[PDB]
Amino acid sequence: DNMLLVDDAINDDNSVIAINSNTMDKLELFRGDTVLVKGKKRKDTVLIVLIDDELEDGACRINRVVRNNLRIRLGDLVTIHPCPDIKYATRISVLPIADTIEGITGNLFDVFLKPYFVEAYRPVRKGDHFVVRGGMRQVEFKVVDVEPEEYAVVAQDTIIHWEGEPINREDEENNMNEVGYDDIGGCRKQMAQIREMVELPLRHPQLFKAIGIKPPRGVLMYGPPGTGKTLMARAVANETGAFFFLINGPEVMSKMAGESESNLRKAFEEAEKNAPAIIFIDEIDSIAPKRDKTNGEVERRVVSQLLTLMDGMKARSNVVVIAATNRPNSIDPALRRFGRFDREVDIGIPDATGRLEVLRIHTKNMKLADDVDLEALAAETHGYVGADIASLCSEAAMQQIREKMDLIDLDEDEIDAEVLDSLGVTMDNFRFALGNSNPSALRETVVESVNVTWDDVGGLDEIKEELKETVEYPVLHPDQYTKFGLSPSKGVLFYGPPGTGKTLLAKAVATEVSANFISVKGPELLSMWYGESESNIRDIFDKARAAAPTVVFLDELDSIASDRVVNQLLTEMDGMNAKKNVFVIGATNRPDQIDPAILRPGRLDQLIYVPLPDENARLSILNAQLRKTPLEPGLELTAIAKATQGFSGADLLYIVQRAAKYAIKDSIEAHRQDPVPYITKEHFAEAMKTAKRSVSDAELRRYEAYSQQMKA
Amino acid sequence: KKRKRVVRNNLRIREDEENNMNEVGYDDIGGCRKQMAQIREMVELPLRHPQLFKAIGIKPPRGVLMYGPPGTGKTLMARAVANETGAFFFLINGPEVMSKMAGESESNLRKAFEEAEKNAPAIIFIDEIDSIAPKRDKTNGEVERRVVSQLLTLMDGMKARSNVVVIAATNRPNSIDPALRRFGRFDREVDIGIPDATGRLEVLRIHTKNMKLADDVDLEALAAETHGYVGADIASLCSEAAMQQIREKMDLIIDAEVLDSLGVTMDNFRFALGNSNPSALRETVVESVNVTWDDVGGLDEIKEELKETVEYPVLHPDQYTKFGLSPSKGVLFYGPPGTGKTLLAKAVATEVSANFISVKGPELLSMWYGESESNIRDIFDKARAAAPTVVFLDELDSIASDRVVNQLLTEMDGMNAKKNVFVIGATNRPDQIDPAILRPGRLDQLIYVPLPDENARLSILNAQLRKTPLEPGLELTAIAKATQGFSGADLLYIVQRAAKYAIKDSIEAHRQDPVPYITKEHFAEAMKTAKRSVSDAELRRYEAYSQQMKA
Ligand SMILES: Nc1ncnc2c1ncn2[C@@H]1O[C@H](COP(=O)(O)OP(=O)(O)OP(=O)(O)O)[C@@H](O)[C@H]1O
Ligand SMILES: Nc1ncnc2c1ncn2[C@@H]1O[C@H](COP(=O)(O)OP(=O)(O)OP(=O)(O)O)[C@@H](O)[C@H]1O
Ligand SMILES: Nc1ncnc2c1ncn2[C@@H]1O[C@H](COP(=O)(O)OP(=O)(O)O)[C@@H](O)[C@H]1O
Ligand SMILES: Nc1ncnc2c1ncn2[C@@H]1O[C@H](COP(=O)(O)OP(=O)(O)O)[C@@H](O)[C@H]1O
Repeated sequence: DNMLLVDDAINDDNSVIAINSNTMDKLELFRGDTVLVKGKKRKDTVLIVLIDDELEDGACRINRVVRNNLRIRLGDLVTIHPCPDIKYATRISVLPIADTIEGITGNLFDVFLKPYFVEAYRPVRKGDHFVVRGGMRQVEFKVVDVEPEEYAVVAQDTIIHWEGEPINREDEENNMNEVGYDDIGGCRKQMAQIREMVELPLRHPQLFKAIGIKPPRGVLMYGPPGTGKTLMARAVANETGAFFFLINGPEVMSKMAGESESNLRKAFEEAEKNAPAIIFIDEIDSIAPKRDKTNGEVERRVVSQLLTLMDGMKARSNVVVIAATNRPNSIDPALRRFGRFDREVDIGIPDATGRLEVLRIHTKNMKLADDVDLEALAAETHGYVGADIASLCSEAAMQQIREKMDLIDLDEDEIDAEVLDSLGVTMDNFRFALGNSNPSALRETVVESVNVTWDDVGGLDEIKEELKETVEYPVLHPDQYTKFGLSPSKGVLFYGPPGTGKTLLAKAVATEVSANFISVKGPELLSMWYGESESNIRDIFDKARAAAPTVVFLDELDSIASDRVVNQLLTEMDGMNAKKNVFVIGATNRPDQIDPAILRPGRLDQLIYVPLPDENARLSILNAQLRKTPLEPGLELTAIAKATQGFSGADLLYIVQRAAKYAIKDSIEAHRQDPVPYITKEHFAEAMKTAKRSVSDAELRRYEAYSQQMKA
Repeated sequence: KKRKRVVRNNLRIREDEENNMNEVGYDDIGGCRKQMAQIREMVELPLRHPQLFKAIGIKPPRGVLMYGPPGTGKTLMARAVANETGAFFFLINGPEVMSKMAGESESNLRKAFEEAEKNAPAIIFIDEIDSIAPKRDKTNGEVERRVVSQLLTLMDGMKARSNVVVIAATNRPNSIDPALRRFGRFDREVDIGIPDATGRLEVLRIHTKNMKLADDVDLEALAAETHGYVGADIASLCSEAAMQQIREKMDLIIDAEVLDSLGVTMDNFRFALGNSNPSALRETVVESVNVTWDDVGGLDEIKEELKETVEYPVLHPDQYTKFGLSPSKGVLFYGPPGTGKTLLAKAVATEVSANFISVKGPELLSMWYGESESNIRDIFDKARAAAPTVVFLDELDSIASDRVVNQLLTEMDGMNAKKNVFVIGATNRPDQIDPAILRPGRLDQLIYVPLPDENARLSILNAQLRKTPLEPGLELTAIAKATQGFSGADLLYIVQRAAKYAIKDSIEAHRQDPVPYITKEHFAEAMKTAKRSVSDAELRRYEAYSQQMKA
């Protein structure tokens, strides 16, 4: 409980902290000594304590400037420690800030030397910002350097130096060197995993010695481009507070031979010198790509040198290596063996909550208009990684500038601040920017989370129970299976008429067990077969393993029934270990062309027939579609359900869509000539008159015959 | 020992001590008794007592070549033998020597060779020897043609009469320039495969000698459940289990009291296995099997025929030599699917205690299309190196061009008759099999595999259910009688369906051990929910084919 609550202070003094005597009693502090207050992200300061009985016990009084310097807000908890090693300063060097001296010239250092340090003995520390009043201005300077270390106190005999040039303020902010856990959202699981795999070796190495194990060193995080890998690495490095050193694949690969090895050796040696340290790499694929395609000697020697350096790392050393790559399988396989990068992590596209958090983080400095509905943007935007969200915000701001430019004239070199005061980003700007966006992650197989429950599934209760017994029990009750000795099956294959609710079933299954759904359509398999596609099935299954538990989906599996892809799929699936929580769900409308090998035990052996929806199922599905669209009061869907015998979910959805389109057209005409913003009976009448069936009766008979044949 | 409580520690019987990972004697290796013995024989004797070779008057062999799946401890094995013999050890990396400049690699090589020679009680251990001297037909570049030539010159120019032994390691045997296999070079071949259950148990004991294991440990169970795991995988599993234990204990967090409570339990090992993934099965490997003869049921005449075919020629080769008959090696099992052909092959291999090798249809197709890590040549070379062995070719009807068939025929013809290499072929479509493979001196013997009989079905049911609980008083004879016309696969499916029903009932009861076993009603429900997977047409076709063959 030594931590104390941060409180707003009316006083503007930069070297006085007022606390109650009971606050000293808690730590048994003695009057007349400075105290060290440490906040977050390795931010600390030393303040002269005063007794103010007015303040209630546990309440402090620190000006806003000190809190801003510490990077903390009101109401935070800061650790307070005594100052047994209080020391005075012998030589301090400080420089001014040019933007803070605007409007007044001259040398105010001499003006501030005496009045501000007249036997004050104000404790000082590296990087502190202190504000002094000169003439008609209040100028803030920074503590460039102080001796003796580490913080010391500003004694009168201390020699003060001011020989140098002013340094910008926002330059430090944009350095990117200061980013904590707060600057990331939507990666709670991956962030926690990285923290566990990094902090423990560095913060508490004694655990591994106590338990008798060599702590892991090789951590490899991979994900879609522009997903925040570098930002997450920087954030964790700063939060740890250990020494940092970064290597860029493009940078190292851009220098002639020899120089690359020299740089790598120097980096490793320097990191070893200043342990604990973290070594980070970027685009490790570029320096160590797949050997099967790059036969050049330069990359061979570079990768060999990297391997030798990794192997030669001493047994006991607080150094952790982190690598980044878009393709998990692109890097040379030699790096993935034990004693090297083995702790693999996959980062997927953020879900709705992740998108909301990212948008909140980015939209923290722009002049957001009064009417903003970030929740709606999060709901609409799917498949957007953080980088695309930042681009969307930038484009919306650009559109706002387009709208507001008419007031000003661009020829003049100055813009009136009155216009600047009016700048604001409205919802329409975000809508337009979203309309002019271009997501790219979704075009490739990427792991994403789904949140579909059994409610969305319109019926098929028996299939629901069968699927539950098949999947959920081994995922949440493996003890029973181990006790009985029965291994869990993994190969499930749905077959039936198209548009009967298969993908939604797979999503629901993935949601129930809280697993990362993976989608792989038949065209993707065909492209992989022809080689045009980048990722291969091996990559898909490696990502599935790294993201376990997972549910992989194979749509139109008959579209590849080609034999090489089938053979590779069989090999990868059989190689999978059953104990791992990995499941494959195949779908096909023609369960006859599939090669017999796929149906062997230990593979896609479970066969599930998907029948057409029943009247109750049709009614439930229609209700599910009609959740946001207002309906004519008294509208009855039972007649529609009864008149739609043999229909499929897709056909019912299209019926709803055409009815909505007719209602919209009627509204347009009425408005041109919104009193009627909903649908009425006539639209449904037209829709049902324009009804049909996507499946012929012959196909239904064939499906029934095949299902009965499989039963017998 | 090693040319060396406090006294014992000093004689080996602050980081500079532990980091110096040396003196790793025979104690720190398990599951490689045969290979360890071979390497010891080929290393210690030339070095320790070269006088013996002079006395017998013959030059000791020097060129050794080990190969095995990656991460099997080849480098560790070389280091251990070098430390045991007390001599100096040298290590070279193939990519490293290839990494350096064009002329720099040749320098490195010659300087290392001369430095070793001047001070040469020692072993020169090359690594990734394939990289420096890959298959000549594939790469013939300038540096590729230069470094290999320099290495060949150095090897052939070995001064002899010295105490230098050269050892090379490659994941695949037929992945180096063949010129290195001739006499006066790497000739003594050694194969290392995935260890058996005993080897994995030994590895686990070796690694788990410092970790604070919990009170209850069943390393025998871990060895039984872990199959196809290399030593590196075992070490990774142990590390993962320790990490899981640390994570579990991290929720309460340093005080020494908590550190004193650290303990690795069975749950941690189970979780680590759940998060493990061995990388050895996908490649063809050599192992051992222990399929007991009495394990299977029925087919007694087939058992006796196979015994006469395999055991007697190898058990009493003197009789065959005196008569002159050579051992039979071409056998082809044919019959309906799911009749346990692989089980019979494994049992036969266990009879002679040979190293069983398996090749599946997907591997055949991968080799056919050209995209595959290894070709039939590698499989046969490993079979020869690890002799005696029993190679199993599954789904010979899946190679329906003819390049793979021609290669297989050539390899089968090439091997010498005396060498103890046997081939067992399996196929459910005997018609498609190429007639050429049926010629004398090849896969000539045909063995029909009939479906199991009532007694065989009962034996199969009993064997499969030994490791599963059952209701006391249950009679499976009625089940066996009421399952005529089925196969082993159908019986296993019914058993697993009954187990699934028991699991469901137990889970529902716990939600609401009431039934830790399976009752008769469960079997009744399973059988009523399952039926034969083989039609009568297939049986009639098999009978007709058998009669035609008899004719
Ligand atoms: N939570 C977040 N997740 C992802 N990107 C984020 C997040 N918050 C901000 N960003 C923005 O994303 C970019 C940071 O990710 P970055 O572009 O470095 O990822 P990357 O593609 O993994 O990088 P690299 O260039 O190292 O391969 C910056 O634009 C940052 O503003
Ligand atoms: N008897 C053993 N067999 C296999 N591995 C073992 C054995 N004893 C220990 N190990 C562990 O397995 C690994 C074997 O050594 P190492 O990691 O060098 O693999 P390797 O197969 O020799 O490597 P490479 O072939 O790539 O040079 C090490 O982790 C070693 O600790
Ligand atoms: N139980 C259900 N049966 C059929 N369709 C359903 C069911 N529940 C919902 N639907 C609807 O079916 C439509 C088609 O879903 P989709 O996954 O494309 O089907 P498919 O996988 O058969 O092509 C979706 O709009 C979905 O809302
Ligand atoms: N005597 C036996 N005859 C037939 N099958 C058996 C026998 N003993 C065990 N089995 C079962 O046969 C199964 C092997 O099936 P499968 O691999 O299809 O046979 P094969 O590959 O030899 O055609 C094993 O799971 C095993 O439980």
